[PDB]
Amino acid sequence: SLKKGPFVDDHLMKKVEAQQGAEKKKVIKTWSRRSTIFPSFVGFTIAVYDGRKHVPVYIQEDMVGHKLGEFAPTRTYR
Amino acid sequence: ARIAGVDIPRDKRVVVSLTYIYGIGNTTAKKVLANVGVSEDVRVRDLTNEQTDAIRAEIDKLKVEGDLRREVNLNIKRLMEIGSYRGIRHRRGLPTRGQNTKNNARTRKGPT
Amino acid sequence: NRLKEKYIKEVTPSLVEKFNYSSVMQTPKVDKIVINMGVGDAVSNAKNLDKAVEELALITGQKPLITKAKKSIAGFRLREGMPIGAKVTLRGERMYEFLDKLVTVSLPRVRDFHGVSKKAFDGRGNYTLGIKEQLIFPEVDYDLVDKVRGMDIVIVTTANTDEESRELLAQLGMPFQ
Amino acid sequence: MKQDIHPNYQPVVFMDSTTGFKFLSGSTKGSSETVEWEDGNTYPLLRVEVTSDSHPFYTGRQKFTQADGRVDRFNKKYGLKDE
RNA sequence: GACCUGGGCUACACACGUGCUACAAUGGGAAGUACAACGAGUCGCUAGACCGCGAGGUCAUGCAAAUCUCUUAAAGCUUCUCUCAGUUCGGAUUGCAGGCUGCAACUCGCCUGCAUGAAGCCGGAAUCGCUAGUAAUCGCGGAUCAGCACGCCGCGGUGAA
Repeated sequence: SLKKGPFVDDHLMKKVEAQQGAEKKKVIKTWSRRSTIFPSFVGFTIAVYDGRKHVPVYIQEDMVGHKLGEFAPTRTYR
Repeated sequence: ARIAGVDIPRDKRVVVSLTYIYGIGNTTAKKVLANVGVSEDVRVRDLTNEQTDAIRAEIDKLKVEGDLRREVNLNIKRLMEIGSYRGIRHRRGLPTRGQNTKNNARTRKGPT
Repeated sequence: NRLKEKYIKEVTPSLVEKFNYSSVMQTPKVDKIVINMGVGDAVSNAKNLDKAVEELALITGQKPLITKAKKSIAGFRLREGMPIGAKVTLRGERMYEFLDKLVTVSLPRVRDFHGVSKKAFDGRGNYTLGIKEQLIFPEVDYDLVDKVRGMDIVIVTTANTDEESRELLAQLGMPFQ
Repeated sequence: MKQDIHPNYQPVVFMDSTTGFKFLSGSTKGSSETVEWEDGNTYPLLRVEVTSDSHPFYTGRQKFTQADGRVDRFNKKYGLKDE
């Protein structure tokens, strides 16, 4: 619903491109609640904040569509 | 068996009966018939052997089959096996927006 | 029939090649076909064979037999003498007519098709072809057939291993996967 | 073959929207339409819609539908937008 | 006591109160055809025309007002089709592709198109409202408010026992 291009915050892009040369550092802490996923992210490992703790999760291929917030659910039911 | 994949009834009206097949709504039937150039005919359908082939051809230009389910199935499969909150609540049924579930089971499971 | 023609004109030399039999007699043939329609409900309702045997008479060309009970089981509620199943054996040209039907009209009327399972070897080559429904064959109509029974085709050959039988049936239809 | 205990059967011609595979038999009959030499003087009432070629399996699997392009979704829909 | 980001207040085996849409032939659909009233409007109401089936977009037009716009109201009236079926009724739910505002719509917006098509054929004991332009039924507007109403506050149309 943003047909003028997708969106990811700059204080994550610059911090994800900065590894494009060498290997990737296992940690990218973030807020992780406003960013969709771009093709330049495959193979990384981004930890995801849920308002309480950051959740470390890698990046696969098909896991490229949605936003970052769909992996650290802030519900915790059971 | 019967005329398109399967599932065509007898002694009905045409355009309605063409919706019956899995994947054909209402616009599909009207546009298909448009590309042949036909009408109701009439309330007990009395099609000709040529019109049947015409519609059998124009239908085979649509992803709608007795196989549309396989695509949907694999899509929700890709969903439920990566993250996935949508897939997780798709092991328990919640939508693209959520509705504050303290009645939203009376359509999915018959909670009572 | 056309199969017997195609058989004796193509299958025999090809198979004689692929294994080099000392004599053409050594050929792996097709012998018979039996069909198995197990009602499994006469003990409950004996008013089901009354139509099973009919649908059979329509599929094959002859009225089936009627298999007995042969024993007694309580969980099933089986008493001896009760009928459960009805069968037919196919020989002669009708074998080939019906197998032509199978390979050419019958099988490709089944939704979501990949072919026949590649594994019915038995280590001696008598492949079966289970079927779920019975609405497949055009000898069957919509508003006349009111159940979803099935059969168990038991084709037999004269082959000893399973690869011979496989690549034989390949020559005679059998759209595998 | 015994008597009076076996139903009807005739070498009915099979057919389709193509291929005129008119050789087999059956047990459903009716309005006579093909009394011909090259086949049995019989009926094409069997107008099955499967040539054993409709399902592209005996004619081999085709590209009837694709159902292939999930990767370009991200890589073309906003991938045309990429480059 | 205080500053900021992220999440809550939207959590779901369950019990209850209030409401809306329904279980169709006085109806479903398609096509023509007329009639109100109360109020809102400068960074806002959009005229007109063009484009896409749609939500809409583009350029442009008046209006700080009995002038211009929201806005030809909807049930109504006239023909045709559908035949008593879970039905062409019902459209919950869900896949995909879009639109708008928004720095940003997974958590947690409104709306559109296609596709799929759930329970549901007048509801126990019990219990509520209502004496007339009322009950019943159908539309209009605005308060808060980028945006989001089946709620609330007013208006009018048809019109009983």
